[PDB]
Amino acid sequence: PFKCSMCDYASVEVSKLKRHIRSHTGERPFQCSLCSYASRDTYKLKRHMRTHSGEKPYECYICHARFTQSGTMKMHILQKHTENVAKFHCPHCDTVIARKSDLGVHLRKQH
DNA sequence: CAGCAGGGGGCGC
DNA sequence: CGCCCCCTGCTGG
Ligand SMILES: [Zn+2]
Ligand SMILES: [Zn+2]
Ligand SMILES: [Zn+2]
Ligand SMILES: [Zn+2]
Repeated sequence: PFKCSMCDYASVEVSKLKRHIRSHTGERPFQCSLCSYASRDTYKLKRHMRTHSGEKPYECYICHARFTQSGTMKMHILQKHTENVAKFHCPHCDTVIARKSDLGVHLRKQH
């Protein structure tokens, strides 16, 4: 396949090789028409443009909610509409938390 | 919890 | 190749 002479990243595609170079060169973006924000991937600039519009194409099929991202919509389904969900214990504490996002910020200021 | 973006991979065109 | 989605930290109410 293809290789990266910087971080030893491999990918079978040429476009995904240039996408990895955006993370090393820094800026290869376009610009935003309303806040001058600049994102490398063309898709992320499209979801940034979704911030300034009431476009929420992701709907919760249960409570008919609306979200700007599928993953954000996915979390709402996971923590608010499912009961028997596997929570996570702390490797150095005796508390139990739901999300890894909470686990990441927990170890930041607790450990 | 939600909102947000950064780093990928899947998959059709 | 190009569009969308995935999981991932991160932040504030
Ligand atoms: Zn690299
Ligand atoms: Zn903007
Ligand atoms: Zn819901
Ligand atoms: Zn802990």
